[PDB]
Amino acid sequence: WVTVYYGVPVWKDAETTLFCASDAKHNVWATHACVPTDPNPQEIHLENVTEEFNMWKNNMVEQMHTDIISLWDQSLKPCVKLTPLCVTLQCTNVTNNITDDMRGELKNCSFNMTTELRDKKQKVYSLFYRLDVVQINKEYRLINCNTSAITQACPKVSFEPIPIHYCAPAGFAILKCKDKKFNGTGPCPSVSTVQCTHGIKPVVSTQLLLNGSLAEEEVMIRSENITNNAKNILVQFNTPVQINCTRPNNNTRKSIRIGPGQAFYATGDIIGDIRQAHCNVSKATWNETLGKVVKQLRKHFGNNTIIRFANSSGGDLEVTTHSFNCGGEFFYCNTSGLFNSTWISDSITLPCRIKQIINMWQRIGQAMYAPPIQGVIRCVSNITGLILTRDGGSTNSTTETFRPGGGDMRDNWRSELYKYKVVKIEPLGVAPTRC
Amino acid sequence: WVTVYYGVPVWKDAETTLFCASDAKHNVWATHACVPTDPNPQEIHLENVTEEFNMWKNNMVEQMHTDIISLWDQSLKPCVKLTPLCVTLQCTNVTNNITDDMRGELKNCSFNMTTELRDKKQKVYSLFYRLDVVQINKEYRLINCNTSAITQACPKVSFEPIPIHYCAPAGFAILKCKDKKFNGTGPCPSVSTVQCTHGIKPVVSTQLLLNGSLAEEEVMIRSENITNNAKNILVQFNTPVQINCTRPNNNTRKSIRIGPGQAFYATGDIIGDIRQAHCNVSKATWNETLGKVVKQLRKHFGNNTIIRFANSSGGDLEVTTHSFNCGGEFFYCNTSGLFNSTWISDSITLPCRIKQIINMWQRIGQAMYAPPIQGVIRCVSNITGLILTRDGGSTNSTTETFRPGGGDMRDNWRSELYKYKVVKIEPLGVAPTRC
Amino acid sequence: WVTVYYGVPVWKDAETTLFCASDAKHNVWATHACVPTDPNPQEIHLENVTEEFNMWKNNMVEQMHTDIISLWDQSLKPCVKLTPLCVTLQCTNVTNNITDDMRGELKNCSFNMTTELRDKKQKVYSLFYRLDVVQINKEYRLINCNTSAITQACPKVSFEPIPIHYCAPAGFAILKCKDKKFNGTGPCPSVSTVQCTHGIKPVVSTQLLLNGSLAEEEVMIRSENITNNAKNILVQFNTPVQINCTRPNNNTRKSIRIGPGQAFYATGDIIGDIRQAHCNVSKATWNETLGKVVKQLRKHFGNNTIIRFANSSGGDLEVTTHSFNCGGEFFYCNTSGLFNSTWISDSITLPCRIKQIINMWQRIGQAMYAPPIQGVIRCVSNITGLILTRDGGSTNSTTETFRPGGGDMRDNWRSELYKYKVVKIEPLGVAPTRC
Amino acid sequence: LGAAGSTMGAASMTLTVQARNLLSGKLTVWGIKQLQARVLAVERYLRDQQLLGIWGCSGKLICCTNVPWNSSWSNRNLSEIWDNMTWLQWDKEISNYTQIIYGLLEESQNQQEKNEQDLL
Amino acid sequence: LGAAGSTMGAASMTLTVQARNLLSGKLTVWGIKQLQARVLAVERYLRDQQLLGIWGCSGKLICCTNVPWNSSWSNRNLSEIWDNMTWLQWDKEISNYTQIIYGLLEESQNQQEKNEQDLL
Amino acid sequence: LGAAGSTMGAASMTLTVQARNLLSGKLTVWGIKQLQARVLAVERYLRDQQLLGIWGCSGKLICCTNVPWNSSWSNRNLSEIWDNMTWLQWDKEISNYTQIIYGLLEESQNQQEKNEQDLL
Ligand SMILES: *[C@@H]1O[C@H](CO)[C@@H](O[C@@H]2O[C@H](CO)[C@@H](O[C@@H]3O[C@H](CO[C@H]4O[C@H](CO)[C@@H](O)[C@H](O)[C@@H]4O)[C@@H](O)[C@H](O[C@H]4O[C@H](CO)[C@@H](O)[C@H](O)[C@@H]4O[C@H]4O[C@H](CO)[C@@H](O)[C@H](O)[C@@H]4O[C@H]4O[C@H](CO)[C@@H](O)[C@H](O)[C@@H]4O)[C@@H]3O)[C@H](O)[C@H]2NC(C)=O)[C@H](O)[C@H]1NC(C)=O
Ligand SMILES: *[C@@H]1O[C@H](CO)[C@@H](O[C@@H]2O[C@H](CO)[C@@H](O[C@@H]3O[C@H](CO[C@H]4O[C@H](CO)[C@@H](O)[C@H](O)[C@@H]4O)[C@@H](O)[C@H](O[C@H]4O[C@H](CO)[C@@H](O)[C@H](O)[C@@H]4O[C@H]4O[C@H](CO)[C@@H](O)[C@H](O)[C@@H]4O)[C@@H]3O)[C@H](O)[C@H]2NC(C)=O)[C@H](O)[C@H]1NC(C)=O
Ligand SMILES: *[C@@H]1O[C@H](CO)[C@@H](O[C@@H]2O[C@H](CO)[C@@H](O[C@@H]3O[C@H](CO[C@H]4O[C@H](CO)[C@@H](O)[C@H](O)[C@@H]4O)[C@@H](O)[C@H](O[C@H]4O[C@H](CO)[C@@H](O)[C@H](O)[C@@H]4O[C@H]4O[C@H](CO)[C@@H](O)[C@H](O)[C@@H]4O)[C@@H]3O)[C@H](O)[C@H]2NC(C)=O)[C@H](O)[C@H]1NC(C)=O
Ligand SMILES: *[C@@H]1O[C@H](CO)[C@@H](O[C@@H]2O[C@H](CO)[C@@H](O[C@@H]3O[C@H](CO[C@H]4O[C@H](CO)[C@@H](O)[C@H](O)[C@@H]4O)[C@@H](O)[C@H](O[C@H]4O[C@H](CO)[C@@H](O)[C@H](O)[C@@H]4O[C@H]4O[C@H](CO)[C@@H](O)[C@H](O)[C@@H]4O)[C@@H]3O)[C@H](O)[C@H]2NC(C)=O)[C@H](O)[C@H]1NC(C)=O
Ligand SMILES: *[C@@H]1O[C@H](CO)[C@@H](O)[C@H](O)[C@H]1NC(C)=O
Ligand SMILES: *[C@@H]1O[C@H](CO)[C@@H](O)[C@H](O)[C@H]1NC(C)=O
Ligand SMILES: *[C@@H]1O[C@H](CO)[C@@H](O)[C@H](O)[C@H]1NC(C)=O
Ligand SMILES: *[C@@H]1O[C@H](CO)[C@@H](O)[C@H](O)[C@H]1NC(C)=O
Ligand SMILES: *[C@@H]1O[C@H](CO)[C@@H](O)[C@H](O)[C@H]1NC(C)=O
Ligand SMILES: *[C@@H]1O[C@H](CO)[C@@H](O)[C@H](O)[C@H]1NC(C)=O
Repeated sequence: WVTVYYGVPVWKDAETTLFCASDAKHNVWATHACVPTDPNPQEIHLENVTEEFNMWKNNMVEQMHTDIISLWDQSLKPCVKLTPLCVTLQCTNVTNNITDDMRGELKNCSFNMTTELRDKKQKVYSLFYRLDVVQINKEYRLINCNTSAITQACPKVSFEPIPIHYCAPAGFAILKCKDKKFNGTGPCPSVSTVQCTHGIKPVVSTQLLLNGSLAEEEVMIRSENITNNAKNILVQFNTPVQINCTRPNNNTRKSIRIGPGQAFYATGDIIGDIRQAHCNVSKATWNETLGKVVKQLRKHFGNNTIIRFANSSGGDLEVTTHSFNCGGEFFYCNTSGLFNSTWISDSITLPCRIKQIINMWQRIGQAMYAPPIQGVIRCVSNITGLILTRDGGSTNSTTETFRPGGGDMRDNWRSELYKYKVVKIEPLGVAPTRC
Repeated sequence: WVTVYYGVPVWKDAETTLFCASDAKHNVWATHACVPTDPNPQEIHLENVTEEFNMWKNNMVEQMHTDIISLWDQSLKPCVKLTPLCVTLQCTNVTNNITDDMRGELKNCSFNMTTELRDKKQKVYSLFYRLDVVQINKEYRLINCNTSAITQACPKVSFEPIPIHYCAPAGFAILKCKDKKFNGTGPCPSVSTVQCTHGIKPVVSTQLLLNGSLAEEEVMIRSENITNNAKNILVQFNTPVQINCTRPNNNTRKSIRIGPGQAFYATGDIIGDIRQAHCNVSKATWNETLGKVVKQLRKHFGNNTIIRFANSSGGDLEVTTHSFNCGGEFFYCNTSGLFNSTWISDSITLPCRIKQIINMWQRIGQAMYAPPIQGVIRCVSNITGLILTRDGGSTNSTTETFRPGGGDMRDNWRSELYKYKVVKIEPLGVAPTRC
Repeated sequence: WVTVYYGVPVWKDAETTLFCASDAKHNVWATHACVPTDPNPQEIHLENVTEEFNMWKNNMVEQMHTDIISLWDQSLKPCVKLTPLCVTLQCTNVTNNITDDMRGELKNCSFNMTTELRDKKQKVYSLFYRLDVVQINKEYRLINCNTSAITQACPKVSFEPIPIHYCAPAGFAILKCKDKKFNGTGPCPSVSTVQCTHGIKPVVSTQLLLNGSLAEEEVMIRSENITNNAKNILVQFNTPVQINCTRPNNNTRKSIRIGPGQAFYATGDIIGDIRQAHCNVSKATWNETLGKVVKQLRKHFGNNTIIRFANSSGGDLEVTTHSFNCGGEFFYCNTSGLFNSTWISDSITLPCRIKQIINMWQRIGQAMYAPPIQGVIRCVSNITGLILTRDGGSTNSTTETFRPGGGDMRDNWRSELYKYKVVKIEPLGVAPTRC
Repeated sequence: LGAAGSTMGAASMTLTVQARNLLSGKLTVWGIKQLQARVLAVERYLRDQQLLGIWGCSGKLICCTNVPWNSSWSNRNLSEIWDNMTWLQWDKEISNYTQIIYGLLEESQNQQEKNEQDLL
Repeated sequence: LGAAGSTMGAASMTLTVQARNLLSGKLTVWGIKQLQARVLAVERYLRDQQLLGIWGCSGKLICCTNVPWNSSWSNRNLSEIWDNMTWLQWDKEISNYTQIIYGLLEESQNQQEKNEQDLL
Repeated sequence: LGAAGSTMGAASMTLTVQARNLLSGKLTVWGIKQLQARVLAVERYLRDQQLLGIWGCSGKLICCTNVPWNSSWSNRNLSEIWDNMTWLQWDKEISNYTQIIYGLLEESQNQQEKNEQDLL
């Protein structure tokens, strides 16, 4: 009559703690502590099963964000404090060999620093980027000195993103959406079960999404509400665009002892001449790709519309520029050379700025100081997508303008975790019979 | 023959870790981390069951104390240090509008403070209460500067007591004494089982017990040993007495930046005139209630005795005054206006002092600085009981004197946890049969 | 047919976390937190069982090392920082009553120290041992000030080694080798099972192993590779040798307040006269014992060989001297008076040095300052073994020389844990039958 | 989870596989998660094992009790319910009676099997 | 715990209820306690389940073994012991033989049921 | 572990003793270890209990299944294997077939005992 069965394939939406797994040095994401991954993470296709997903309500994003911020702070905790650098600075311009544009960008600046014996000071100097200092009425102070403590990142810790896999605890599983046109929400017929997600590199950027996964066939346009100007539109490319960034200045660094085992890495003299530290985007590939983006945007606006691009209208560097990190160096590139032109029916170069005092995760307190890197930096990345916003105003006729908005790192995660949801398995149930 | 049974109602006295539950902002007791309470915490009356309790050997008190102190220190850990305030201070009297009694109570005092740039000092001033400074031979230093570091409480953290429920882990239970005349020790016929206690607010005070529970019928007198002058007598009222406290001065505060995101909240100028910040106790209710206390004390001394009250004889402010907290402000009120007169057979006002540097839990190290509150403080509390001590000397004839002694916060807890004990369940046993 | 059995005595080599147990004040090894030991830790002899051990691949050593270092740092964490002592020091010699050898050993030295009020300095002086200061061109600085922060050990924490037992979690067991001639590697017929090891005191020393266990019959010579000059030879005595160490100077200490509850313990004046703080080794016992060591060394080199002893050739004090600790004081004794002479076919006194700034565990960062002890120190220890190295060069003929090498505390552990290995129990298996 | 969208009847001969991975079997970021992940897997596993203990089965995967099926409990033909529809679909309707069914599963069997076999 | 002061005989038909709540099923103050609270509940639960496993019952709440009752073990009438007195009262006297009884419960049953049924 | 070097046959009448201690039943140095030590003991214990659950035994220590012994699995006489040699020695040869045997232990018994007794 009433009978009970145990290993029944029944699951419900659920929220639990997911944990890290990695392929198993000492980088900022401590991915040694994650336990090695499964050499054979075979998915189980669920035959004749439908499922419902919503990337904009997916708590996996919140855990990834929480873990990254916590981990970031953990990694930077046991490091040298730069409190003693908040002193009046005497600065002048570096004028030995200015290559026209880098006119006021580098400053040569001296100060009276604490020494091992705390009764004598040393006169030292270092170079600073314009974005790191504030003139006080040629006297300067470090930017954010009046707001937060500045901590030097430990010089041995790598900032190279390593793929992180998220895994469910036993009794839980992660379902993967295999509908290769899924728009981020609603039913997704054809789902498979995995105990772990694929690896996602914790790449952080604004405006342009780098080194992510690609769309299977078409460029995908995804948004919580495409007609809501308060929401972002994420664009996932179905092809990479190559971007080549450099910081050509040949740098040196000085190690200044501040105290008893406490030392600061100062930007030292620059060898050779000075450069803008620009990025190259293949010209044809970039705008061809935008043509694909436009073709897809039209599906939500009309096939007789005009799609125009424009640059970010204003705000903090993280929302006006292409923020990214190469080798531990922090770049802020000008993308007005990319977000341009209009669709009706060679190389691009982006000037960039370099900044050493970084407030990550858009918090008010806690600043990190990026120590100088001496080797010339070169990095090649895959642009895999965009963060766009639809502009406002009367939005009349058939013409709409999109801009490279950004901020809130949760969207970058969201762009990779959209195919997954967490469910719990409830291996117990009853059914009628005659026994 | 020998048979075994599992879900048998057998329990033994036991000690385990109890955990917090709450009704589920960001106050000092972090009661968000406690998990929501049971909407239906139905007790199980144990029919025909006797039990034995001892409030003076109850380890639930020790856990409540341990948790509160640990929690207190945790909450105050990530806050601004006031070490830089330990400098010579130049102080004078605030004489703009003294209302006779507040003659030497407020001092106007200046010093050379650290600034964001650690090469220049600022001249600042703030107001201090007399109890917070020491004159050094009109030069001053902060009290306890020579003893311990002073830490500013984070300004956003509330000190309003929130009821905390203690809950047993599965396999354990808490037994509740329902004998409504229980004197704190010995057998308590009529006991019920709960998984959780009722909520107890972690109210801290000395001399007068505030905002606690009331006795069911009679005023209860409870002590480990009523004839031992080294022991305290706790008195639980069967009716509240209203006490109204105020701090009428209209305050302002200044925020002084000390360093890179480090700022101190200074008592600023006082708007209007100055007041004693007294407390009102309804006159008739208070002394009527003492008449009830006397009627019950007589049961242990004789019905022909004389009961006299007197104030605390001496010691630290925490044992000579009514220590309490309203809104984060720390009051020390003079209770000599309450503990008076003799029993043979309108409003009371208590002057008070305000102190900002507080050594809680009667420890030598670690001082907390209470930041100023600008709004005028008013609070109404329920006096629910007393801490009394029997005096010494020859204690001759039939006359005995009681005083408002105090200290050791464990007694305040003990006054609420006296009805509970922790037991463990041992669900396994045997009995004879024929099978 | 196929049947399965559960409580089968089958185990495999395994690595798990072992935990502390003790016999259950507040010493540096916090052995209160360990849970009391088993009053009846009866071993189970395994009849007709063989087993294989390797002391040089035994992970129990790595855990003991890891636990000790972590524990050491934990215990010293909540203590007074001595950063303010890194100031220019003005030093002279202590010449009141020099007993010939202690000529430049003690220095009388003054400095301008921070006070409770951070706007006034105090002129103070203290005594230092020669090994703790560096002359800067009679101006001095503390040794290691330019390398690491110096932390004062909390004055109440004992450094007396307490036996620690390691215990396996259920499902695991520790096997003990009972072959009383076991050389540290290979088969060990006759093994017993225990849940816990015997207690091992965490005694730290170099060159001479103190207060360890004794060999059952013969002096044992053990090495990973006895012909490899890069490996150490551990020698376990079958009899103790008495060593008596003293520090006769009658000391005083001063407590200098640096800040708000922060105080330093300075070596104060010395009462009476000055001594070398030497150690006595019974003369006949020591060299007789070496004769036993030689008899056993010959078994690996030839019975016609010459065994010669020589002192450590050079390096840091921890590898050139007998490093040990008595009462919290750190001694560095000269052992050239012991490692001498040649074997073909009264009291020894060792001068010593005292040092207060100690870099334990041979790390570069983190220095600990040993506060002064006022009482005259006397300690008696059991020399239970040696750390020897075979020298190099042409190592020709039949003559070999051994030296008191050392360093790497893991060997001291290894000398006690060599009889144990960790295994896991896999209580499940099958066998054929007919049922 | 391989039974997937197969029907409840079909899904029976595979309960072993799903059951196998239900249990599976410092500090700092990640280390904290790994610890609670292990604790949770254990707690959930036992949370259900005790229930099959009470609903006297123990030797689980499949078991029967002495409780009759109620007509209010989705009275639909067995030819549909245990042949042409999936667990998930079933759970969506039967779950409305979860507590009712569970209370009956515990007591009807224990009241009649225990006591009776103690007398015998 | 509702059986309370009812007698051991009476207290039998309710073992289910008490059994049900025996298992029930970061860091910082409170978080630490919650974690160990969960660990402890599990450890205690299993600590006893294995014992009923060894004293071959498993399908517990009520079970019988092949051990005779000793006359030294509070030899009092069944009409009192399993009718007119409570568990708590019983435990207060019978507990003196706890280890003796337990050793017999484990081995008398396993020595005679196992081995014998392996031969058969 | 007292069975030691006794033979597998001999080692059978003592499985109880070894089984008894398999389960047994802040932060800072040592406190961390004690916590994970407790968690591990539990996890290992259950890791195996579920397996005996699946290889339908439960009422363990000794049990039999419906799987025949393969001739490739160390086909040696019972007079040696279950009389004159130890578990440890046995495990050293039989372990090569661990996964094969385990898969058979799970399914041969569940496929034929379950389903068949549901029909009946
Ligand atoms: C590190 O510090 C520790 C701590 O101090 C040192 O350890 C100490 O070492 C001391 C020397 O070895 C040792 O002292 C010995 O103790 C023995 C134990 O006696 C106990 O019982 C008697 C009974 O009444 C008590 O009175 C006594 O207090 C003890 O409780 C004594 O027996 C030893 O005495 C012998 O040596 C002394 C040395 O001056 C002689 O004066 C004494 O007469 C004894 O010597 C006679 O016997 C020996 C036996 O072979 C003969 O060889 C010798 O020639 C003597 O015999 C002649 O003389 C006697 C008397 O005139 C006569 O009758 C006989 O016929 C012969 O003519 C001695 O007292 C400490 O106890 C010990 N302390 C501890 C705590 O262990 C350690 O060594 C230091 N280490 C180093 C490296 O220095
Ligand atoms: C999108 O995805 C791409 C592809 O994965 C990724 O590009 C990679 O970025 C990382 C990080 O910037 C690059 O890694 C660096 O590469 C340089 C170049 O080395 C070349 O030559 C060596 C010779 O043996 C080869 O082995 C190597 O593969 C290259 O061919 C290395 O020099 C860097 O190592 C140094 O810096 C590290 C920083 O932590 C140190 O950990 C490391 O020990 C090295 O430091 C030492 O040398 C320094 C020299 O000045 C010295 O200063 C230090 O003190 C120390 O001595 C590092 O390997 C990687 O090569 C890129 N991949 C490719 C194909 O170019 C993008 O970054 C990614 N985009 C985003 C936004 O994430
Ligand atoms: C015994 O039991 C009694 C009864 O529960 C208890 O009395 C209560 O004490 C608490 C704490 O002192 C009182 O709470 C404060 O009340 C004032 C008054 O607000 C009135 O008006 C508002 C208007 O909407 C009503 O909502 C409210 O109910 C009252 O009627 C509030 O202003 C206080 O809030 C401020 O301070 C908090 C301190 O952490 C902040 O967290 C909060 O955000 C508010 O701060 C903001 O405003 C400040 C104004 O100057 C500003 O300075 C801050 O920067 C910030 O902007 C708070 O709610 C409570 O009302 C008392 N209950 C009653 C009935 O009076 C006894 O204290 C208790 N005895 C003991 C010893 O524990
Ligand atoms: C190899 O194994 C041996 C044998 O176990 C071991 O020797 C022992 O070393 C320890 C540590 O140095 C010795 O312990 C000290 O002994 C002195 C002497 O006290 C004697 O008299 C008292 C009188 O009642 C007896 O009880 C006692 O047994 C002795 O006979 C003690 O004074 C020491 O205690 C003080 O220092 C401790 C350090 O932490 C404090 O915790 C303690 O509270 C005491 O401090 C107080 O007094 C101080 C006096 O100046 C004062 O300065 C402090 O502020 C405070 O007031 C301590 O007990 C032990 O006796 C040795 N055993 C023997 C038999 O001699 C070897 O050390 C070991 N070798 C190695 C290398 O580990
Ligand atoms: C260092 O201090 C001296 C003091 O007069 C000042 O003149 C000098 O400019 C300071 N140096 C710098 C670089 O600030
Ligand atoms: C600040 O320092 C100057 C230095 O002379 C001193 O005169 C002045 O009184 C100090 N100010 C205060 C308020 O202590
Ligand atoms: C303290 O500072 C004064 C300032 O001139 C200096 O002369 C004196 O030598 C210092 N004292 C010591 C002991 O360094
Ligand atoms: C089963 O199907 C038959 C077909 O006519 C129908 O009459 C009967 O009511 C069905 N039973 C249920 C429970 O739906
Ligand atoms: C049971 O009661 C009868 C009544 O006379 C008594 O004789 C007998 O000894 C009792 N049995 C026990 C075990 O007490
Ligand atoms: C058992 O022993 C007999 C003795 O001759 C031998 O023939 C037979 O093959 C043996 N069986 C096995 C499985 O070894």
